[PDB]
Amino acid sequence: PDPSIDEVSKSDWDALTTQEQDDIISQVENLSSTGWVNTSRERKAEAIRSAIAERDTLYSGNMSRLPTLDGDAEYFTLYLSAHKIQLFEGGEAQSESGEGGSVSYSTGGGGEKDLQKTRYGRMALEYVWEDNSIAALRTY
Amino acid sequence: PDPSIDEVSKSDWDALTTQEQDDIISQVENLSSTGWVNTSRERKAEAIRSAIAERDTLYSGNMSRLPTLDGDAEYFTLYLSAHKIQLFEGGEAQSESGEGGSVSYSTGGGGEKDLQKTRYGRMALEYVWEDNSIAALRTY
Amino acid sequence: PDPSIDEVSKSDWDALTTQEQDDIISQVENLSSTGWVNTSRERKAEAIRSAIAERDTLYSGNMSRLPTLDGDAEYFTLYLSAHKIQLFEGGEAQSESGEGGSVSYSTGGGGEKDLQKTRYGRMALEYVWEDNSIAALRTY
Amino acid sequence: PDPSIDEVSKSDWDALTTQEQDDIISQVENLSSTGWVNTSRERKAEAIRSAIAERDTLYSGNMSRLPTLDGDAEYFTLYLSAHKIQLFEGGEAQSESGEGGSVSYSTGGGGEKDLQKTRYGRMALEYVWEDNSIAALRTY
Amino acid sequence: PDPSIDEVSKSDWDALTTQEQDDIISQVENLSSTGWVNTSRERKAEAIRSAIAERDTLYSGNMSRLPTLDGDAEYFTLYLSAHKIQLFEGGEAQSESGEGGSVSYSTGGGGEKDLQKTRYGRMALEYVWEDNSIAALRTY
Amino acid sequence: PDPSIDEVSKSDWDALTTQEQDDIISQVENLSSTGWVNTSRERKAEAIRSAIAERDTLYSGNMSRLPTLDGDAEYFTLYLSAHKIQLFEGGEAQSESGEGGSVSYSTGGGGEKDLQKTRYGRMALEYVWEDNSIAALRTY
Amino acid sequence: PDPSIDEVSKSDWDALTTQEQDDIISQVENLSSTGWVNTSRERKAEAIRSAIAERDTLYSGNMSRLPTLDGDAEYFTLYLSAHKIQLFEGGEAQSESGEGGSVSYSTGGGGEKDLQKTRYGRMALEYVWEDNSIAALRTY
Amino acid sequence: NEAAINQAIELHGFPQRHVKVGKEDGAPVRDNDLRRVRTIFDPRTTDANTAYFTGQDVDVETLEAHNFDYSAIHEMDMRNLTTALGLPLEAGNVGADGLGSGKPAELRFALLK
Ligand SMILES: [Mg+2]
Repeated sequence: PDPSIDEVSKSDWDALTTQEQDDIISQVENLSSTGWVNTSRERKAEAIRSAIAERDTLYSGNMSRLPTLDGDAEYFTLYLSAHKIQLFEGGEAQSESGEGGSVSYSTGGGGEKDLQKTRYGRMALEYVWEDNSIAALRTY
Repeated sequence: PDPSIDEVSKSDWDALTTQEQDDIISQVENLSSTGWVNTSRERKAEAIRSAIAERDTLYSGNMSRLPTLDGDAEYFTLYLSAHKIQLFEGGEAQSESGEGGSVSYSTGGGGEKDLQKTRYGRMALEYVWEDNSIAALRTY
Repeated sequence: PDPSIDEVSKSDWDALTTQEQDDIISQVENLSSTGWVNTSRERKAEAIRSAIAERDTLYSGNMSRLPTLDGDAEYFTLYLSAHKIQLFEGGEAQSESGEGGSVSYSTGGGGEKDLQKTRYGRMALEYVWEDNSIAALRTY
Repeated sequence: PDPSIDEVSKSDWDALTTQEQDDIISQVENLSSTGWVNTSRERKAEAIRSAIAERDTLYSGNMSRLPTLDGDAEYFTLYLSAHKIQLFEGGEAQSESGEGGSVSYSTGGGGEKDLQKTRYGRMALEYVWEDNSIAALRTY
Repeated sequence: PDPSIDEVSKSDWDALTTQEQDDIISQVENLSSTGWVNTSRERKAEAIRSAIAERDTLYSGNMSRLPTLDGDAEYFTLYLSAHKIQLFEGGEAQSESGEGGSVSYSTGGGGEKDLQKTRYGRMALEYVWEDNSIAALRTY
Repeated sequence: PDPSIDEVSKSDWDALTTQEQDDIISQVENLSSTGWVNTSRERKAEAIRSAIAERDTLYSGNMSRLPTLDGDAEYFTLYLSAHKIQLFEGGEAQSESGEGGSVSYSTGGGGEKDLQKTRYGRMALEYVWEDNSIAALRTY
Repeated sequence: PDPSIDEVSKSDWDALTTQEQDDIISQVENLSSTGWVNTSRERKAEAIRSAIAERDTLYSGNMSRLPTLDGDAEYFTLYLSAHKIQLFEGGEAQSESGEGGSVSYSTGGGGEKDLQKTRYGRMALEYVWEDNSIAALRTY
Repeated sequence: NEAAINQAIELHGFPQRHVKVGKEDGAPVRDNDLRRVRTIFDPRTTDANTAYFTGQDVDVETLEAHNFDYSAIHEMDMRNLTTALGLPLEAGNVGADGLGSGKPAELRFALLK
């Protein structure tokens, strides 16, 4: 996308054209084989707006003068967006059974916290020091 | 929405036009793929009013002069609203089985407390220091 | 409701008109998708009267000069009322199975005590310091 | 492939011809017997682009003057790409059942973190000191 | 094979004739009773190339002046190749069920790490000091 | 067999006649009631060659001037060969079910390491001090 | 049998007449109610030869001047032979099911090591101090 | 050695306050957050009888004064220097056991004379 997801603030997302937003939505949909095609545009837009807001408020600033967003800000925001869409879908699937066909996934026991609860959030955590408190300051 | 959910107090919510409330209700419905379409408007309105009141009474003020609502206040209130609607619906579904079709979700073991019990509450906890006691004061 | 549930003592509840009570009952019914429609009016009234009494006797007074009901008193009394109605209905449903259709909810391991045993009680606990003993006094 | 995946940064990937990218995609598809043939090209491209960005941002630099990427950089980026494609596919399969036929794989209990959650990520961890903190510095 | 797998670097593998590569592939296929016959040549070639690269980058050098590859280098590389083909096949099978017939294997609880996860990797570990840190150095 | 399996180095195995190798293969096949008859000659030959190499590289030398191969070298190499053929067959069978008939065996998951994983490897361990570190040296 | 199994070295076994070996084989076959009748002569002969070799190499010599084979040497070698034949049969059965008929044996959880894995090996352990280290020496 | 002792006294001779913020495995605390905590616990504005009121997730740790025998290092330095320059150890304002009296003292003062 021309305006990249990391170049866009919450205010900027609201100002983008429908096509500029749709390009970012299209990129987020590349992170799932299903594309979350049965979830409507508004829900995907809400997830991306929420991920942008959450990057800028919870994953901004510094620890010991290191940036708290250590990884690529583009892919962090995309993984955070994908995490949100998957939570809007009801969570991460452990088992799916249909017309005889069944699959179980190795997703269990990931931990209790928000980002630990889906595969996209586990990927987002690596960009952000795994939520560790590396901050330090001095008196002068 | 024009009056954003974070601009609105409990008193202000009661004063909004029906359309102003419906815009906020519509925004909350974006946080689930189902939109909770089988819950009536009054239940969604009650959840939002409750989330507004609970933000202003339980998730306000300061700890060590840092604001207790550290994250984006709009998305915090929307997630708190979504948490409430999902609890009014009976809680978070772990397994669903229908006409042959079955799904199980990675959801269990999250913890004993209110906000830990659904995915929206787990998201809301990240905005509010994860309910940690970071407050400090001095004598002078 | 015009007389709000937090403005009403046990004596006041008994003095209210039938319509004033019905307005409060209607507000409690907004806290479940089912509205507990198969539970009679007398049972909903008994639960609300009991929540009012229990607020004023068990969840009143101060700890270290802080009010023990720290959260919004209206929503606290409504959640306490809803907790009671759900207990009159046999408790929180973990699994429901019907004509082929089955659902299981994330509810287990909540804890041993009264308010921990349903979703509404877990919400109510956040308003009352989570039943913690923060009280302190001095000699003079 | 002529431009090898380890020679290509995020900017370079975007600059490659379609055939140059398709050669690298073809190499990644060799790491699964299924080739992930039901995933579209855009999803495989997104995974590879993301693996490149993540190598350059999270798995780069030095610890005690040793390179953090100790293993072969080509195979590291390919395994990281394969890890991402398998997460876009819904995660690692533990059990698969079809028309009578069933298989269960040894996968579970691998750990909570991102790279531990699929076989390709477990391979990628060996190339990068298994995420251990071997860094040391002196004052002069 | 005339050029043995231990005599071949990653650069050398790419330079071999198709027949020379096929002889090494043929040898790796002897390590499974199935020979991985439903996995294509390119995938077996990718596994062998990856095993060669990984031997030379991760399983080379010395610990206390002892070689880190203590066992036979040919068989270590063949087992590492077999480990990779089995991971490309989806992992180690614990249970298989078909038309009536079922088998379960003793494979579980082997550990969290890459080489622990299949029988070939467990064999390969014995050649490389079981991934133990026996290295020692002096100052002079 | 005339050249015994303990008299033969990896180089010697390659030099043997087809009949001399077949005599040793026939001896190994006596260690299973099934004789692994559905595995081809090349796989059995590869297993014996690998066992010979692994004896000479991993189970040669001394600990406190005691030989590290304490038991009979012929039977050690035969059990090591049998261990390999069983791993090439997919592992040790815990349960087998067919046309109504079922058997379960006391395999019990004896440990995580290579030789612990099948009955033949458990026998082989007894010949090599159970992989214990009995070595000692002096300075002079 | 005239040459008793305790009178026979590995070299002696190879020199015995077919009838002398068959007498010892017949004695070993008395230790199971099934006689292992579906195993061939060569497999029983291999097991006996291996038990003889293993007695003489692993269960010979002294600890604190006490013989390490404390029990009756004939029955020890027979039980060691029976242990080996049962391992060639695939191991000790825990459960057997046929045409409706099922039996489960109290054999489970026996231990990790070779001789602990079948009933014959558990009997053999009692003859060899249960594999304990009772050896002691002095300086003079 | 004198320069080393002086620098070591500054780093290690005095306790230092270590305020640790947040729960272990809790929410991460960032630099701007620690600036506000620094303002509350500033040793510049603190007085001897300041009292602290906190939640459970603030810890006031101490870097202790770490023991080293700088006096013994000074004595060894002074012994090395005085014995090298030929003066008795007493000239360096350093005393030593048994040497201060009797024929031991007579010998050392005789050597000086
Ligand atoms: Mg967090």
